[PDB]
Amino acid sequence: VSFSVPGLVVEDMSNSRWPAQINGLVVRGNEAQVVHFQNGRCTTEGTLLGTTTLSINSICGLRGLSVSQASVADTTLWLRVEEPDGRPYDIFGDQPAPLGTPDFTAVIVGTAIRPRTASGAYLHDAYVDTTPGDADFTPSTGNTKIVLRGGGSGHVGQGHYWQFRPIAVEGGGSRPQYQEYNLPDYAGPTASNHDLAPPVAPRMPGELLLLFESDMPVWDNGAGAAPAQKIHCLLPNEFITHLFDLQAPALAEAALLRYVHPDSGRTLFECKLYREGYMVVAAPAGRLNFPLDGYFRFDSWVSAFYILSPV
Amino acid sequence: VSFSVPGLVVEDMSNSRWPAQINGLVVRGNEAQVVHFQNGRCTTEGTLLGTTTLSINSICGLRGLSVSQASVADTTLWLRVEEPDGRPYDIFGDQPAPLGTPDFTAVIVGTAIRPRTASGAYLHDAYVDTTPGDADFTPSTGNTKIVLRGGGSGHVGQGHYWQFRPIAVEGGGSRPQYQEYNLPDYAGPTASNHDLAPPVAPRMPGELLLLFESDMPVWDNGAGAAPAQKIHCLLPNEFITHLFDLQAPALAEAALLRYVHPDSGRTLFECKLYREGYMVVAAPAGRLNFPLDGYFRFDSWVSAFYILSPV
Repeated sequence: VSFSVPGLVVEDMSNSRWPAQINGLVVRGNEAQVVHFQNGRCTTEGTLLGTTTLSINSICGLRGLSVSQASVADTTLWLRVEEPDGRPYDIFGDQPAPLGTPDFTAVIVGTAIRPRTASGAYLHDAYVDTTPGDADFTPSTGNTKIVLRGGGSGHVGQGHYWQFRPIAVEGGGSRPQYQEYNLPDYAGPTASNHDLAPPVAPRMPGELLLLFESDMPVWDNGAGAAPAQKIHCLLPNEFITHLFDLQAPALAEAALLRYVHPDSGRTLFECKLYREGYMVVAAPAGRLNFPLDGYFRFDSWVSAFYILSPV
Repeated sequence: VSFSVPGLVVEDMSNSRWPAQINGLVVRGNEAQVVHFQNGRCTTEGTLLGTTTLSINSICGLRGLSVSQASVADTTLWLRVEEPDGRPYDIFGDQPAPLGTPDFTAVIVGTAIRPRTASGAYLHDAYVDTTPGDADFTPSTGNTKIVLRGGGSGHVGQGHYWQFRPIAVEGGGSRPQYQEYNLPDYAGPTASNHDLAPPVAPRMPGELLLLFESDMPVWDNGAGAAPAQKIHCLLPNEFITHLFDLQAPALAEAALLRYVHPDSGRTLFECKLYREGYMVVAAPAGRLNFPLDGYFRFDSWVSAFYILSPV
C-alpha cells in the first residue's frame, strides 16, 4: 500500500482539535511549553494516538449518560463519560480519557444537548472548566461536571443521553486563561494522567514545527472586548481520516511533501511529514504568508537528515 | 483512476447537511416531498453540486462582512454573504446560494460569531429564519438577516467578519415548523431560485433511497418539551471528500457497494450507489436495524438493471 496525502486545498480542511476551518499556516519555535496535543494525533501509517477520534463532531467534546451528584441560577450536570460511538469508556485502557475529550486548559463555552429524551428534546448554554481549578473535571476516572449557565434545573435528572458541544473559550481579565498547549489534569488534581500521546519537538537543527491554525472564538459575557484567539493542530482531520483509511507503512523516517499552488503553476514550499505525524519546514517562527488554495503532494520518502529548502 | 469508497465505519462519519455524527441508516419511500438537498451533493466522479462545500465547518452556515440595514432586546445583523474560503459570492454563477447555505426551511438557532475584529472578539446567541416568512433571507441576492436574540446592540456595525454557526432548530407550538425536505426561497419570497441540484427520486421499482441519519437538536426556549428531531443526507462528508479528491470516472450507472461488518465476519447487506450521488436498497421504508460499526466496500460497477438482494 503506497503512501499518499489528501489533495484537498488547505482552506477546505478542518482543525483536528476544534470545530473550525483551517485559515492559516504558522511555524512554531522550540518553546518551553512543548506541544503535547492529545487530539489530532495520527502517524503516517494511520495509527491514532491519545484521544484522537475520526468523528469530527465529537472533537473537544464530552458525551454520555447523566448521573446523580451523589453517585459521583447555574445547574450542574453530571455525565458518565463514554466514547463517541456510544460504547463505554475503558478506565484501564490505553487512552488518557475518552476520544474527543478536550486536550487543553480553559473554560470551554458551548451547548449542553439532550437530543433523544422521550419527554422532549432539551438544550442549554453551558461551559466546562478544564483547568486544575476544577476538581470535577475527571474524565479519566469516568465522570465530568458540566455547568448549565443560568438555568437547567429540573432538566438534569439521571438516566439521559447528553452531549457537550464546544463553541468558544472564555476570555477577559477575571476569567481563567485559555492555554492550548497546557494539558488538563484528566483524573483531576489528586491523580495522574496516563497513556498520553508523546510530546512533539523537532530534533533536527533548522526544522521548526508547521502548525495548521484556526480562529478560536471568545466568550466574554457579551462585552466584546476580550482579545481574539487562535487554536492549532498538527494535521487537518482530512489528513487523519485519509491516513487511517490508507494504513500505508512508513518506508522512511519522513515523507517529503510539496505544497502545490495551481494558480501559480508551481511548488511554493516543501515540508517533511515525520512518521510520528507532524510536519516541519526550514523556516523561522511565525505566520507563513502563502495562499491557502494550495494542496500537499507526497513526492518522496526521505531520511531525517534530508535538508529542506528554506521556505 | 479506479473507483473506491471510504472504508470508514458509518458511526465514525458525519452528516453532510448538519454538524452531527451519523447515528442511523433509514430507508425513504417515494413521498410527495421529493428529496432535493442542495448540501451533501456529489457525484461518484467527484463533482460537487448545489451548495455543497468540502469545508465541514461551513455546512448549514452563513458568513461574510456586516453591512448596514440601509444598504439592504433583539438586534438584527446584516451580512454581505460570501463563500467559505473568503472569496465573494458570484450572484450570477451556477449555485443557488453561497456554498454551505442552509437548504431547508425552519428557524435555525445558533451562534453569531465575530472572531477576528481588533477591538475585541464577540459572539451572541442568534437565529436565522429560513422560511418564506422571512423576506430578509435572500442569500441568492447576496444578503441575509441574522437575529441576535436578546442583545447585540452596538456590536453589529458595518465592516466586520461574521459567521453564523448552526446549533439547533426551533420546535414547540408557537414556532415555525422544521421541514428538512422543503427547500428555502433563496432569493426571498418575491423571486426565483436558480441552478438547483436536481431532485433525487429512484427510478427502478423495488429500489428505495437509503439515507444517513443524525440527531437534530431542538430549541424550545428552555422548556424541553418539544419532540425530538432528525436530519438526513445522501452521503456522509467523508464519502464526499473521498470522491472529490479521487475524480474516478464512472464505468456504469451504479456502483455495487457491500456493507461489511467485521464482528459478524460477513456482508450484512448490499446497495447501489448511483452515479448521481445517492444510494438505494431493495427494502421497504423505515429504519435499518444494523450495527453502525460496519463500512461500505465497492465490489463492482453495475447497470441500473442490476437486481439488489433484499436487505
